[PDB]
Amino acid sequence: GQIQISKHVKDVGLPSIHTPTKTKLQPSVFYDIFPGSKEPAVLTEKDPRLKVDFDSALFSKYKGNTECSLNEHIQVAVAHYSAQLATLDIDPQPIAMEDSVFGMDGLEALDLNTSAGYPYVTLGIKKKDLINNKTKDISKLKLALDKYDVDLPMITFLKDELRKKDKIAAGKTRVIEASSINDTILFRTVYGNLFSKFHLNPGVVTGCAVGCDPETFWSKIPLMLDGDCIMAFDYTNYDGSIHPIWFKALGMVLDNLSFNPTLINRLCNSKHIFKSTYYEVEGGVPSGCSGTSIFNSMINNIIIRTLVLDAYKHIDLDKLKIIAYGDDVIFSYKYKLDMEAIAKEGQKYGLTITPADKSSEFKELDYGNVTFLKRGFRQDDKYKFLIHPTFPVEEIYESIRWTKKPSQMQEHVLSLCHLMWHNGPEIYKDFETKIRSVSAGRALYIPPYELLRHEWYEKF
RNA sequence: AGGAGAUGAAAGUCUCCAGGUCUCUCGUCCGG
RNA sequence: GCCCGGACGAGAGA
Repeated sequence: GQIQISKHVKDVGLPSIHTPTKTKLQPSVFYDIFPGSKEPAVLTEKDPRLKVDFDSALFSKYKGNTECSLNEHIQVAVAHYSAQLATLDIDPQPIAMEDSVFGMDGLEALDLNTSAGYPYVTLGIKKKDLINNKTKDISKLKLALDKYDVDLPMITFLKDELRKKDKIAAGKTRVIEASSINDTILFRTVYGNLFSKFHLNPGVVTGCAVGCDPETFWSKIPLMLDGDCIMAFDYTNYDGSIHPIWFKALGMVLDNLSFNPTLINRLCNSKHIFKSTYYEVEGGVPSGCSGTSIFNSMINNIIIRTLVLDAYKHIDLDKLKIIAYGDDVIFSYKYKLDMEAIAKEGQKYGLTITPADKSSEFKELDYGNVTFLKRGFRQDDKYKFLIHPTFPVEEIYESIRWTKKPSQMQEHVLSLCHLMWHNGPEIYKDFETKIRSVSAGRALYIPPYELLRHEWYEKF
């Protein structure tokens, strides 16, 4: 995250971009029944709740880059992770346009419901206008691709979500980086085969959790991290604190898999437009690009290997087991390591690592206090080899208070019941009861705790 | 400001639209 | 009924 250049769009022959300002979120019929502090993020400087300058708060996350270079440990990390991935036997060959657009085994189709990016967003062109899902006609898309070529600027948008109260006045809204459909397709065509293999193989070989079902995967994890010390921690602004050298690393891994290692320099050194400002950034993974999840994850796997090599002199990398989902990571070693000491080593690279789940200091962890993807671990009372993914009840209460689709609070409630019941019968009982304390809740179908339970057992 | 539409003979007026890459899960529907 | 395939929505997570 180093801003290199910053210009007015007109002085580069670029349009301004309409940036949305209204939230889709609104209070649900349960707004008053459950406790919660969260509210929609700030989307404009004219938000009354805002107690600071919005732009200065938005772009404050771009600091600079620490002075570091590659080194032998990073090169060892690359060598080791590269060796792992090769065992998967990934085809480095490109994929056909048809697969880039409509998907293939382990690659979803393009999202026809989201923006097409620059320049279509300034010309009233939607993805659906370029792609006819029902006839698979892509004549219009082919025409656009030729017309505007590639490496178009990503467009900065504000993410419309609930945030904690303390992110509202502070104006700490998360930003999104919109990839042009031209570029998404391009990255898919080159890297599709890699993305797919990752999607189809969550676990300790990909070093990646993307593509897992927590309800069934949670029982595999203690088998995959067979180790003695199990550990986890937190990144302060992971994506923007990625130094260009991790990108050189990622490239080296890609190269060892016989993929193209240069396209990703469009992520390291990226073009963006925010409203009427054109800018370019050196460093940081532009969350919103093609492959954010995979590339962020692959990178984490290098970092963690490097950090451990830095902190400990005689390590067995084969017994350092890692699973990552972007910035989120859980890992193990065969003996006990000092999380505190490892986190320290990230500092010289520009990484800020903190005790997992907002502790004040680093404490030991086991499958009792550790979490991944917001979920905890706890064994079934009947089958001790089956592990529940626990979910924070506070977040369930915050979630139910808001809705983006009033006419389907039923679907909403069902999604939460499937999260909640893993926490146990009596909390689930209480949840049901609170729901039915009002008329709207009693109108709703709610799955019985035992129905949920047995359905869970049948998946094993 | 751009796009789409409504209105008007026109001049004009009016209304709507815009928000990433993904994973899993649930609901509904059509299928083999 | 199970398995998979599509479509339309939603919720959570990164």
